[PDB]
This record gives sequence, C-alpha cells and structure tokens, in this order.
Amino acid sequence: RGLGTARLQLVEFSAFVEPPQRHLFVHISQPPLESVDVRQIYDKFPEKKGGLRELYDRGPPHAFFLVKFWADLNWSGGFYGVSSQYESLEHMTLTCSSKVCSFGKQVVEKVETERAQLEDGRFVYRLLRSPMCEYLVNFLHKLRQLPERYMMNSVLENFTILQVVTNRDTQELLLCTAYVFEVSTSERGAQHHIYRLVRD
Repeated sequence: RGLGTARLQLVEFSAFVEPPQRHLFVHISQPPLESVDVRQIYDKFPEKKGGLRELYDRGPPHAFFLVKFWADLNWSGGFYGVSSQYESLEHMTLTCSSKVCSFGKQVVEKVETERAQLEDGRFVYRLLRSPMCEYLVNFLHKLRQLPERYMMNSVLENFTILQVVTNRDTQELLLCTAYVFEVSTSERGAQHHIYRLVRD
C-alpha cells in the first residue's frame, strides 16, 4: 500500500520555499495502509458539487486517500512552489485539479495537465515547480507569525486541500486525495500519514 492504484501512483510530492537551498513545508517520497471512514471527514470538505462526498459517491472507492500532514513552518521574497510526480505503466494524459478549501468553501482551484513521459520502462508525469497560488503564499505568511503552535493548529482545522487526478482522455477518476494539516515542531520536522478512505 502506497498512495496509488494499479493505474497511477504518487511518487513524490512536496511544497517548498527557496531563497531568492529549499525548505520543505511538507514532503512525500514513495506495511498496508490504515483506513479512515470518509464520514469522519465529511464535515471538513464542501458538501457542494464536485466535493469529496459527491466524488466518493461516483467512485471508484479504492482511488480515494487521506493524507494528514504535520507541516514544518519554521524557515520576505522567495519562490513558493509545489512539485509532484506520478508514474504508471500505461501512457496517459493527466488532468490534475487542486482545490483549496477554507471553512468548507472552496477558495482556490488550480488545474494542470501533464502528458506521460517514458523513463526507465515506465511512464512518469512531472509537475515540477508549479508556483503556489497567491492565496497560499499569503496564508503561510500570516500563519507563520502566530505566536503558538496550538494557535496555528486551531487555524488549520478549517483548511483542507482536495486533489483530483483524472485521465484527461477518458475522464476516468484515477486518484483523489484529501489533505488535512497541523504544524510540527522544528525538532520533530515535517511528517505525514497516508490513509485509505473507506465507507464500508
């Protein structure tokens, strides 16, 4: 079990800031996964069209994952970027939609397209150094100034991301990942915990 199906697998995901080498706010580099019932987090995502509940209803359910991040927020200019890499055995073009939610309502949607590239006997899909939406750069700047880690976590309870990767040519849903967030201490460092989303 990783974040992936037989059809597409997440290889690496990071959100970072670079000076004008890198600070990683969160990072995934890729036993069986534990499960989280989607009803547990229904009250953290839009009940609106295209949200988590509507998508999970249409399935397929094994495409759905939850990532809990403990972000490192201890690092004024600079490049804010997000990098993601997927791999598959079949040649596809991917549409990747990233939806930022604050208090349930969607405040950002970012849609990118990536064509397969053959590498080492498989297909890779590289969306590297995508600039972070301005909403998030400003939010990180404000969040960083909070005096106490528990105040950051309070604020972050209301903040979620939903990423939806689809086969662009077929419109088939390949992967749907819900992200929730807390802040880590500088001593522990960034951490994550991937879960299968279930409902049965």
